[PDB]
Amino acid sequence: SVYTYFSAVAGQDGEVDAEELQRCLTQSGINGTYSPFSLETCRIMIAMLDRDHTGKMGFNAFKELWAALNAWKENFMTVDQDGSGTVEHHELRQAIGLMGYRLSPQTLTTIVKRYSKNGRIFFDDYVACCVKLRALTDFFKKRDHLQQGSADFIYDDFLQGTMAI
Amino acid sequence: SVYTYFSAVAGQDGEVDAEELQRCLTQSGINGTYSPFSLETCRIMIAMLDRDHTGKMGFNAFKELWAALNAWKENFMTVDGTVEHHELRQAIGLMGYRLSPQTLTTIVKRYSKNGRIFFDDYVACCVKLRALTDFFKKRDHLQQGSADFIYDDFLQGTMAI
Repeated sequence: SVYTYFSAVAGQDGEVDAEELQRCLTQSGINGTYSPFSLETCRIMIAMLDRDHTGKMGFNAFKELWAALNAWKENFMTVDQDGSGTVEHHELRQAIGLMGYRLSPQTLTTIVKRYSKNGRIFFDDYVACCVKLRALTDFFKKRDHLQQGSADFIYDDFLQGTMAI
Repeated sequence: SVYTYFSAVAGQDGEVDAEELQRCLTQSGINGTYSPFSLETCRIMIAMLDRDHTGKMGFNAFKELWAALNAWKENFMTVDGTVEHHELRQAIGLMGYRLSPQTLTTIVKRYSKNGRIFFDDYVACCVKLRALTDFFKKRDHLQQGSADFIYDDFLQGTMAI
């Protein structure tokens, strides 16, 4: 019943903005026993799939988001050794590697320190991390024309993309 | 009594993490009638002044933040709980940012709700614009308005902010 939750909050244009996406996801109960999603997290979700640069999301893109969310949640449940509903530093760093990222120790530490609350990473931040990593990497890859692991950005292009995400 | 609010929530290390900063600012009343700052906004505030990379902020940095916050708040209260699309663009330009029409629209579209911008979002925008520009400026050695980023460095800076 993915469509039921989506259509219940979509605007007359048949799309959801971040606030409506938050409402849709919350009503769907996809987070299960974990924390519900925050508006910021949903804003990053919109950015991740915002190919039209509109701040909105149609159902086809939502379907893609839904499947990705299903996947990241499973990964969370997998690395969440204990039940708790929150993961420890080591488990987050592990999850990131599990998703295919090869980040330096310093970078992983930066990510951990931004989200850590009493040494734990809550579900909303875990997902925000997954979505933001993907969106920033997609954005970066498009400017890495020679496929070298480097990119040269013009200020206005850099600011547009990073402010959006 | 800025220090009073700060020290009331600061940790054993004399610094505040994002959650403590959120509490500090709320208890300080800087928010007034407007809606309190979100955890995300406070996280960007820390990132903006996180020179030693710890995800925490000491009082000296907080003093700088407090001054900036008060200034952006005045603009919000005197450049008009929300503002409109036309006014946000205005504020961005006034802060010295000369961006393209598309870039300004993209920024406005991320926060816009029913055509309005809430106080928390207005400030988040101000803080993020400053953090990102500082980060970018540091890689623009020739000051050409362009900057190289090695993937890992790019991710570290943008995930922190």
